[PDB]
Amino acid sequence: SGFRKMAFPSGKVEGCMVQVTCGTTTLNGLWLDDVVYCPRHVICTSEDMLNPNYEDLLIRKSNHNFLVQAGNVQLRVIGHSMQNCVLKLKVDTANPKTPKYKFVRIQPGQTFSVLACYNGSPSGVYQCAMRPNFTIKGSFLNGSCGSVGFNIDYDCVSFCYMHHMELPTGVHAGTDLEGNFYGPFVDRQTAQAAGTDTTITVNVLAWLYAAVINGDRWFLNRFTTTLNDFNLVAMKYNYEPLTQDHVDILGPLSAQTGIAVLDMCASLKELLQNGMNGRTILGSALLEDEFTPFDVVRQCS
Amino acid sequence: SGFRKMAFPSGKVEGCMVQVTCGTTTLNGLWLDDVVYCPRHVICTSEDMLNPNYEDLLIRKSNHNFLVQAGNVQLRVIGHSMQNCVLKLKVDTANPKTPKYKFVRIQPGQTFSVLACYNGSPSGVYQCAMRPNFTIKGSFLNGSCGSVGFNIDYDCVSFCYMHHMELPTGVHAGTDLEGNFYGPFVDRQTAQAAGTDTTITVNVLAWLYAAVINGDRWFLNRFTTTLNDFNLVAMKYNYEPLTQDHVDILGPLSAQTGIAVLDMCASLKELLQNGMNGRTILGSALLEDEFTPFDVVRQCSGVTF
Ligand SMILES: *CCC(=O)N(C(=O)[C@@H]1CCOc2ccc(Cl)cc21)c1cncc2ccccc12
Ligand SMILES: *CCC(=O)N(C(=O)[C@@H]1CCOc2ccc(Cl)cc21)c1cncc2ccccc12
Ligand SMILES: [Ca+2]
Ligand SMILES: [Cl-]
Ligand SMILES: [Cl-]
Ligand SMILES: [Cl-]
Ligand SMILES: [Cl-]
Ligand SMILES: [Cl-]
Repeated sequence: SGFRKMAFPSGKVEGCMVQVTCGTTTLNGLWLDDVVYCPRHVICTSEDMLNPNYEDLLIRKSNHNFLVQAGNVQLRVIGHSMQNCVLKLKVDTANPKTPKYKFVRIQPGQTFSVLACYNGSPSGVYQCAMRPNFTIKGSFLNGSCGSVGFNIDYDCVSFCYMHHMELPTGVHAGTDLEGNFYGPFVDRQTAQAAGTDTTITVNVLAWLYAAVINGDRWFLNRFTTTLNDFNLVAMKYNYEPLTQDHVDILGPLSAQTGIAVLDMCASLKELLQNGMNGRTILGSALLEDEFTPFDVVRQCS
Repeated sequence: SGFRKMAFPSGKVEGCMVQVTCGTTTLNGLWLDDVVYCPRHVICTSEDMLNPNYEDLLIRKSNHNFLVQAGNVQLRVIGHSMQNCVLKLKVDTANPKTPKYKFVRIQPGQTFSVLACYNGSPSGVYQCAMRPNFTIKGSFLNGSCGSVGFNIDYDCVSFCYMHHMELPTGVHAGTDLEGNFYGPFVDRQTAQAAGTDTTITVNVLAWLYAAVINGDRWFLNRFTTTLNDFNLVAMKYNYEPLTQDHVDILGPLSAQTGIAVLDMCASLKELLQNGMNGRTILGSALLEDEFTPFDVVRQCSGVTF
């Protein structure tokens, strides 16, 4: 019993964290096989960041301009190339601690663990969700750039995020491991703002099912709703629309607890209407949206 | 910016997790040097748990009755002894991945990371606090016994907890790595209940400082309180007393934000007698007490391991 926000064991990722230096800029890199991946803005000065021409800045660099440090061992850079917003530094040594891995691009609502690093040294691990506005509500200071988000579903590390920047509201923006940003963001100091952040409805429903599995039933009601009526209400609370795909995703949890998805949708409608009235659901006074249907089945069952 | 419940990197501990089997019972073990540590109830059947005589159960077991498995390699048990509620299995191979470590017993209110394992395989890491009633609000299923709690001090892993059991309310009980339980619990299938819990006051204050560092300042007020007046109010709301030691420990955060500890206590006093009034602090509608003053400083300054 118990329901906690849990991150994946970070060991497989810690063995990949290296320090990358280019001139005066120092950030984190992901050393997999003989390649170190890091944000391409490592080649920029603060006076280049407004309108950087990365192709132009990179062509002026040689391998000896990149200092890669794995622990106390300096790695020799034998090549450098750019793929979208990620710099790929070819090194002379394959990482012996390279886990079984793949690069995955995730969708909003998906969750992942973040190993926050500074100077190639892991400092902490936390669990995150990709917000519907493509930002992550992380905990990142200056120097955390290059820290990665991942999932470890059996033996294989799926790298899904690389941290690049913090937006003026304190939220974070980054790319998949192929350097493509999540969201309408660019790696430049130009005025950028996240879209209105909404609640991940499917995740709140999943967490309400996790509450029923752990014994909590106070919020249940004898109502059902249509998918359309639910969405009209949920949208008024800044909740993401629930699609038929989301309803199908909640099927296993619906079958396990004996509560139809649209019946649980009516409980959610009521919770948004009344608040919790001094009660908690799984030790929380707010509706949690950073547990996917998959995380609920993995943690509870 | 950002404030998350963050656990220490679990890598140094993952390299120590092994599977321990005794008959039909299978749980997790901590392999450090040539010793595997695990709950002593691994020797018990479901009937033995009713009233176990662990010396009697242990004297009947030989080394080959314990199957230790490190990944896909079976470790040969060359000795077995018991220290309090922990079984120590001597093995023929020293763990090459043994980190720099020490065994520490923590005090209630102190926090640590838990590497939840099943069949010697780590499945997740989470942060938690030793509640003042000596339970941990963990996330543990059957087969999680032997999962450990730890902190990291630079390169040293301080093992502070080993999971043993779940109480009827869903909360968890375990021991330090010397087998001494945290709290008035025993390793036996019998009626046991946690005492009424309290809020870790110094940790709530630390989290209020973390909110201030992050730009959440609505709860700040012009007022201050005496340490004695604050405690009279805290006692009323099942909040742990704030000692002068706690006030000193919050000093660096008090200096960084420019808010005196007793100035922040008047905010906390108001939060108890008035609530949050529909507002949140760091995205939370409740006062968080599972971040110590050290966790706040560590997270907000970027300390690495
Ligand atoms: C690695 C630090 C860093 O670069 N951060 C930034 O957000 C940069 C600051 C200037 O603006 C900027 C524009 C584009 C890009 Cl891609 C990067 C930056 C950074 C990242 N995470 C958290 C941070 C907290 C505080 C300062 C800087 C942060
Ligand atoms: C590792 C499984 C286990 O033994 N757990 C227990 O709590 C035991 C169940 C029977 O009663 C009992 C009495 C005393 C002791 Cl020391 C242990 C037990 C176990 C541990 N954590 C979470 C669990 C969840 C569900 C079932 C069993 C759990
Ligand atoms: Ca191992
Ligand atoms: Cl681009
Ligand atoms: Cl609206
Ligand atoms: Cl909450
Ligand atoms: Cl919410
Ligand atoms: Cl108490």
